[PDB]
Amino acid sequence: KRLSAKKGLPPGTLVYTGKYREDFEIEVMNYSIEEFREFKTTDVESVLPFRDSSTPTWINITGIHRTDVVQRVGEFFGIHPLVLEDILNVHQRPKVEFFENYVFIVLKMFTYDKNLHELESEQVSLILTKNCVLMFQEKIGDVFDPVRERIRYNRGIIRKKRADYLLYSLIDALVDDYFVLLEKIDDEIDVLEEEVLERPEKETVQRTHQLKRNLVELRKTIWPLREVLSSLYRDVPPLIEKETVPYFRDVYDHTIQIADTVETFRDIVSGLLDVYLSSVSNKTNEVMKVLTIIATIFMPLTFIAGIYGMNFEYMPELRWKWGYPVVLAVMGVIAVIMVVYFKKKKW
Amino acid sequence: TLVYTGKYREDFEIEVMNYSIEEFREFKTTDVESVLPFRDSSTPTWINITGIHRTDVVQRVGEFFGIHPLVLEDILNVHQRPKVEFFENYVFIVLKMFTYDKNLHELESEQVSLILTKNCVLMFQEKIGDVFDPVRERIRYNRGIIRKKRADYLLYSLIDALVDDYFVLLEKIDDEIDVLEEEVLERPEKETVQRTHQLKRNLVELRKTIWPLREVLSSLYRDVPPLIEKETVPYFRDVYDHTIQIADTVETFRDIVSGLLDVYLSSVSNKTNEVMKVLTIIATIFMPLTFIAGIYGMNFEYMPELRWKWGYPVVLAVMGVIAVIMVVYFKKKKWL
Amino acid sequence: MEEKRLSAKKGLPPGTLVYTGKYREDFEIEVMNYSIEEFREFKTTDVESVLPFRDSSTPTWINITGIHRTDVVQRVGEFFGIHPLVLEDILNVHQRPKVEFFENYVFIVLKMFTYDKNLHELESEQVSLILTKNCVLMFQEKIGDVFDPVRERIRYNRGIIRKKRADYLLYSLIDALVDDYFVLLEKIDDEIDVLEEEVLERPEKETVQRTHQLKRNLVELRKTIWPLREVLSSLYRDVPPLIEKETVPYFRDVYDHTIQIADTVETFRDIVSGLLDVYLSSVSNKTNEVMKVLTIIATIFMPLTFIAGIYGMNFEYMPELRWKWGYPVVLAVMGVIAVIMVVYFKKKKWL
Amino acid sequence: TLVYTGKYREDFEIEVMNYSIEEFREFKTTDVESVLPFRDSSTPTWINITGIHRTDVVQRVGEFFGIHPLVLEDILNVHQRPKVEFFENYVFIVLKMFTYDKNLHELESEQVSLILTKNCVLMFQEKIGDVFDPVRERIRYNRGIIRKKRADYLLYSLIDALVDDYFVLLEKIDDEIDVLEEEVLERPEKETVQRTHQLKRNLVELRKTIWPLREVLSSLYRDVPPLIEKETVPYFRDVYDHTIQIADTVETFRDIVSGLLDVYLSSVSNKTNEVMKVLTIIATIFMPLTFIAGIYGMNFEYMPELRWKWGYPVVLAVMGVIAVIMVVYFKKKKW
Amino acid sequence: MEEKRLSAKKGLPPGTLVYTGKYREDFEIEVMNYSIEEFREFKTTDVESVLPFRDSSTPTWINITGIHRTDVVQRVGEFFGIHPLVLEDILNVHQRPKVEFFENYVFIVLKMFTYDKNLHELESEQVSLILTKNCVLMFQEKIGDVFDPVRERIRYNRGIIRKKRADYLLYSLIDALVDDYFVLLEKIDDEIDVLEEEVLERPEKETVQRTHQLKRNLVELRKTIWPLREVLSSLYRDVPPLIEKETVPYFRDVYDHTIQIADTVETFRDIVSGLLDVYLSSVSNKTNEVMKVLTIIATIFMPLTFIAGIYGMNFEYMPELRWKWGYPVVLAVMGVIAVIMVVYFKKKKW
Amino acid sequence: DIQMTQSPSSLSASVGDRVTITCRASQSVSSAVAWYQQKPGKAPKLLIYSASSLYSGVPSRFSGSRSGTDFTLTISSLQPEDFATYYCQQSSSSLITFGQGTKVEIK
Amino acid sequence: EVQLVESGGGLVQPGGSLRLSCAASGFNVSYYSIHWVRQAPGKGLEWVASISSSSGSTSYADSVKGRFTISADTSKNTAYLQMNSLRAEDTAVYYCARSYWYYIWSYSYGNAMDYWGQGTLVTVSS
Ligand SMILES: [Mg+2]
Ligand SMILES: [Mg+2]
Ligand SMILES: [Mg+2]
Repeated sequence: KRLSAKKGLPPGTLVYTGKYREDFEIEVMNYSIEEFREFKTTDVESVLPFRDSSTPTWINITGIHRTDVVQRVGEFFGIHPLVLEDILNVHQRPKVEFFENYVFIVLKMFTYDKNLHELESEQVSLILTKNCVLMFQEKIGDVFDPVRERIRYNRGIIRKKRADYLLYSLIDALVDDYFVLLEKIDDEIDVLEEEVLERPEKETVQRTHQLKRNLVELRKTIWPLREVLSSLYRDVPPLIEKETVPYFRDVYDHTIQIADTVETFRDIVSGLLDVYLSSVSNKTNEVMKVLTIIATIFMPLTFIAGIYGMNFEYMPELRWKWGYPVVLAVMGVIAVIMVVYFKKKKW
Repeated sequence: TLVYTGKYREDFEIEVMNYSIEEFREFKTTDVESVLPFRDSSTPTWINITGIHRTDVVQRVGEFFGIHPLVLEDILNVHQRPKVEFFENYVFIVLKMFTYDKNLHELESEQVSLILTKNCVLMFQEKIGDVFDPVRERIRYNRGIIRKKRADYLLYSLIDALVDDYFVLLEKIDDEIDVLEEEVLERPEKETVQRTHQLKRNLVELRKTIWPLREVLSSLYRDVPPLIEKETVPYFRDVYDHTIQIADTVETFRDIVSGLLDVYLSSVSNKTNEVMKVLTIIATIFMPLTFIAGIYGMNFEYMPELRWKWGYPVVLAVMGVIAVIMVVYFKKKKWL
Repeated sequence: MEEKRLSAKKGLPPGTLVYTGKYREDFEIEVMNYSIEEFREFKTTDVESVLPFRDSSTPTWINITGIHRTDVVQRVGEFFGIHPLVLEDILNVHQRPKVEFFENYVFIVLKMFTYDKNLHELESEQVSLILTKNCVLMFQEKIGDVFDPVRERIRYNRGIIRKKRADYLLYSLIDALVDDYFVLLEKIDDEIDVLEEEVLERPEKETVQRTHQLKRNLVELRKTIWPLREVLSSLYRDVPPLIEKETVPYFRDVYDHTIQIADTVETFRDIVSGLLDVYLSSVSNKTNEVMKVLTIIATIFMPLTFIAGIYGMNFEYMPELRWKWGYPVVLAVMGVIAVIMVVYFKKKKWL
Repeated sequence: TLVYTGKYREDFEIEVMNYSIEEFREFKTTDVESVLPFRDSSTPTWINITGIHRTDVVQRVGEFFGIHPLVLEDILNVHQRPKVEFFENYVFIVLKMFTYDKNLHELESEQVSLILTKNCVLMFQEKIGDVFDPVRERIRYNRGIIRKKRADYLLYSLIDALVDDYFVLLEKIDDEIDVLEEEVLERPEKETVQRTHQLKRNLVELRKTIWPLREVLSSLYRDVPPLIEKETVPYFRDVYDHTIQIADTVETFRDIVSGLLDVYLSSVSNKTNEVMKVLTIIATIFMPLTFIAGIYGMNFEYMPELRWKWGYPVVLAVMGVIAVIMVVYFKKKKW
Repeated sequence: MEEKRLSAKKGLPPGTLVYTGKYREDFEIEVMNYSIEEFREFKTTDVESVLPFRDSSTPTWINITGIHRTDVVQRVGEFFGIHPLVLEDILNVHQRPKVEFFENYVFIVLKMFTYDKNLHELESEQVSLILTKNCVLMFQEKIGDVFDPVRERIRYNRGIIRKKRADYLLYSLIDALVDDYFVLLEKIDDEIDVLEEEVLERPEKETVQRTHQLKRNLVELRKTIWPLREVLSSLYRDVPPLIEKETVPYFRDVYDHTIQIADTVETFRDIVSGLLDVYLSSVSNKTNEVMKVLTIIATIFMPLTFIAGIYGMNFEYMPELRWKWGYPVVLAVMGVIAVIMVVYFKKKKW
Repeated sequence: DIQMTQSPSSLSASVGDRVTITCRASQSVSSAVAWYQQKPGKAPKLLIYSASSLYSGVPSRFSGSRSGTDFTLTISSLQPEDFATYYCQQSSSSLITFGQGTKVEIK
Repeated sequence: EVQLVESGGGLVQPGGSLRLSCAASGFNVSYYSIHWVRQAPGKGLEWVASISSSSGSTSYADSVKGRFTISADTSKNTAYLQMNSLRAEDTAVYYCARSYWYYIWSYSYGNAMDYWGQGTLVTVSS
């Protein structure tokens, strides 16, 4: 429901405002130029000895539902109360916080289901301290596997560089996930365009509104991402080293590009509803044209039948000279002279 | 100093608050002869002037402290935009407070302005009833860092309370947006336009209130006042961050509400189409049929409809089949 | 771009300067001479008692009201050595705000916007300024302006206007003119609220006409504001020799004010654009109600009329002699069909 | 080859107007060879060809004078816009005439091509009728300095005649706009919407034509070619100012007509509502009444209302009852 | 591929120029080392001839048309002393126009638009101008310029371009781009005119997407025009030492031209915005035509058939029955009703 | 040139009733029509210019309008000072012409 | 204050000549156009000639063109009408008027006559 920690104690609270508590696993990747080590353990204290190594390490804390373990981890690093409380709460806009000892970076994930057209987000945290990085995840499952594969089989220069290149690899993986998300959404926009052009229904308005809110949430999540990387580059925090800034320039440019792409998607979504309204109005015009043609053909014919069908004993047309075929012919002439009026003015 | 709008007139009260780790003080008065607690500077000073209905108290406290009578009309005038001033002997800031009524969609704007002298937070209200009581509760429970600071923390605390009130009020607006969204999507009605436009104009007024507040806090934070002790600048920046978050949320709310109205218009213009469908189907099916029924009512004398296995069921069957063929011709077009 | 020549128009003698406008009722010359200690002012009709203020030491404010007196304008421009093209631009009101920098004077074209509550008419009036070494020359059309506060400031030594030179007088005039736009843009606000209330209550054609007058007025306001902001920007970031360096921040403040002028006019524009769609929704709702009435009537009374015709045909063989002659039975069938149609309509919440 | 695009082929002739300080001497002939040798005359020569559809003569004339075949393509290219092209031995200008009709508001256009050469100017026209009769009067009767100046002054005089005709056309358009203003605002009429559409279309055509003429005149005086001479620059500059004065009025008229259309099209939805109200009122008060007639018009025996208390007046009074209740139902809720 | 999909630019090591454009087929260099009495032209496809003009005293105009070759731009940048973080700015097509001053040269980025009439779409070409020392380095992605008049004035003396230095050459190129923007605006005006006629007279289904494409093109055009004014202002208002101070009025005139362009774009945007709203009214009017037709016919005939039915229903002892003159009277009454309905409807209001 | 045909040639009316004098042009006179009032033995006085603009000092009772080519002068409440001769004058071209006049007398 | 005074009107033999002097006070004739309007006894007004003193532009009616002559004197602030080849049908009261230009459209200009002189009567008979 959000905005529950604001009322109460300003200095700090320790509560996890998430909906996932199923899993709790720990992943640690201690790596260097010539060493290779990985393990999976449920022990909280098992990761403490590995943090003291001068070689960079990547500690993953998936399913952050236990407040005690996060409090212990933050206490070992002397995590500031502001950062410690910002880790736990999920509904926090992406913002980078740099401190004397460490830098706090928080972003969001995204996954899309084709069937339900629903967008959901999961929050992840980036904390770079000493020579190690902390990973906090909302549940099991992530799209950060390219970094794991590059660590495992020694691809690229990530082996040689420090944990700063690891942080950049994580950011690059997140931006790749975002690009895949927008590529998927493009297909839905195209099929919606085809449908609205060639088959309007009552569902299309709800579809357009749901897609509009999906794009609004995506924009509200992507703009702070752009601000985060903008602050990460220009402010040049002490912890980030050299031979790294061009990478952050590239990722910043990519964020600007994805912002432009989502703006274009917004414009297309805006135009779809106008196209739909035009189609509906044209259909209404057609339906009234059909109704009017039928009515103008058939009302005078009914009048003609009624006039000579009255209860009058003094009708000459009653046995004038085979009057029924004559009046049939007159009605046919009336019908044809009215119908030839149409198809001249395109009705 | 006497001129002011002050749309609300009622009883006037004054509350003071002086606190420290060693000693605890709190007094209430209806008049401001108690000038001794002011200017002591030994411990932080908080006084809540609960009302501005009578201008004499404001004039006297201006006489005792820094006055600059050019801004006395401003602090008295409720109809003044949220701004900031950097006059000597204090700091002048203008803010606003909002209260939301779900039953009656009107947002009251009670102007609130704070002036802070040397180790004295002159805190001026407009009406009885505050959202500032988190700070008083914190002081009474004797928790937080309120005591140790040199009177530059209370301004941040009060602005944080105001921003938290803004958060809760935009949460309530979010709930209202959701309920009108479901109203427009599944159960539209006539006066929904009224609700949507009332929400839109409320959002416009909140934008006009909060937008200047963001650069007021920008000037306060980026251009630090000389009286700030610089120990908790990060909190004076978290306030600015919260303000920019509020501005973004207001913008997105305005967007959503702008979309809802056009969704409703599409709803009504498809209802028009359904009405037109029904009317055309009925008229086109039954008008040739009634024409045939009225032409076969031709009395005359010589009618060739006699016998031929009786013309009554022949004409009834041909009417039925022509109606059926018209219906199926409309079946391929999916009209009905 | 050009050599600043006369326009050589058709159907008009070559040396002719023509007042392009509608106001030919008022002519006055108000001179306002002031210094740090002294101060004087006088209304005048003849121009010759005003020319000796070209060469002076105190800052002088010469206010010529009524430019249909092209003779007065030409005489003033000739005495002050003003280019004839500048006088032609002074006499031409059909133009946007401008700023021209010359070797001896600056020429600023501005516009005043008096707005009337009844008839919702946006009225415009060109006001032209020439800043000479010690004199600011002002040309207007009618009586009435926005420069009374400045007049009071000279008359009572209020502010700081009397300590400074003609540059500050020009700044004060432009500042008052720009600040009146805030009065205009807060006047339009309550009218927008009234339109909103009316479109919530009473949809008519007069509301359409009012809303479209609002739209046209706001477009004209935008077309006037943007060149005004460009004029102020040029006055700011160009530093002409006639304007001293200590006057530049004031022009900066005027530019700042123009910013939110334009911002709030944009907000008013799109909110009234929203009022338009509210109107269309309401009128379409009313048409939906009436069309529901018509289609209910037709849906009930086309088939019953058809059945009446069928049982009212005249064939030699009839089903009359069965089912207790079926006339009440037929009527009951019609009633059942009508009731079924009515309940089906009520089933779909069809009003 | 040379192909003519227009739709005027009914007539053809050639008119020549030579003049000098001493005397003038004019021809109205039909043979291309007769008019051919005026190129080398020291006195100014004005050549007018009323028919350019005859591609043979317009092909023949350009070969002698020495004009590049692209201008030959353009002269018979009726569907064009005003343009000016400078060449070493000549300059090529294309202009448009305009014929308007008050009774039938259609803006007809004829294309004129001007070739200024040394001491000779060639005119190419589609149909009969032009705007240069005043120039003919000045040439014939020494009415100005047109006799004392060279061919550049003739080019001035002809372009000035064209812009004068444009001023007259503006006067007629102004009359039409004045009438239509009241005919649209005061009353709605079926003819008025089409009239406003036609006025907008004609103003669009005028706007598409006038600005190229402005650019042509600016090219004529601003960047001087050797043909024009320095003494003639002020004259072409005056014409350029006249073109400015025409263009401003065209823009103003376009804005006025656009406002008229905007008002008319803004006044549509409530009109739809009113027509629907009329139709619903008519149908509601008559379809049930027709049903009441038909139900007692059935061929059913043993019907109760044989003569029950004057059944026919009873039925008619019933008709009146439903009619009254239906009409008062609408008035209570105001349809 | 394309713009909606962003699979490119993802995996590439830095330190090497990367081409972000779409054209990789035309490479050409044309040099004009023009002076007060002579001008030298050398159409080349090799970098070697370009270099020796770095220290030339006379104005030089290097035009590298086709920047898909990394080594060419790399060599040119390091020979002319361009900072490494600027070469990719030349190689970045997606980013907006800008100017970045420097101690010994000025970096200017612009865009040039060509409008297709067969398919109403706006295309943009990246152009990068570097005014370093006494030469103007211009980079393009494809052949086809708006600077042909500048070339003609260099070859054929139609102005004072020869007798001035390289900053006047830069001004000439900027003015050429602005003039082409005016031409683009004229073509866009023609397109808006034909679209307005389409909307006003005959509404079809395919007009609405044309209107939105026009609006989107105008939005992109305005977004590109906005930084151009700022670039021109940065050029003349605070002239760096690389500008001779005798070219300030020229850039000031170009600035005025940009003001006019922005005004024209805003008016076009307003008209395009109104197009769809007036399209809806046009369709409603077309609907009202047949509305009125049906209304007239129904009002004529429903009362008439009502009267026909009431005088034609069958039960005994009709007071009107057994009257010989009833039929002509009935027909006269019906005709009177028809004609009064006709005069009330069609003659005076519909 | 241009002929201004001003009708009626004369008129008799009372005090208070609306007096309308019409003037028609040979060809298009684009709103360049002015109305004058002359009394016997006195120089003419200006009333209307641009066919709808009231000259300074003229009472509001006088009114003018154009509908294309024809022009009308209207006196809403005729008063004893209004009995005079009225002229329509065009200045569309440099050769400016008058109407023939219209004499307004007592009914 | 602004006034126009005419002089020179009198009795002249047919085929004669006389000059009319229009004395203008209260304004400068350079800034305004000056017109000559006549009125035959019992007949309506008729416009004769116009002078734009600063620019020298002169226009005449066909009934007097090539037979009359209008002129201006900036120094004396007066305008003249010269009447040659006089016919008996030129007898009338000759008024001097002052006119200003006003704006209708860009292409269209009109002028109206504000002030008049009391006029001079010219008789051409015997
Ligand atoms: Mg809409
Ligand atoms: Mg019947
Ligand atoms: Mg019957």
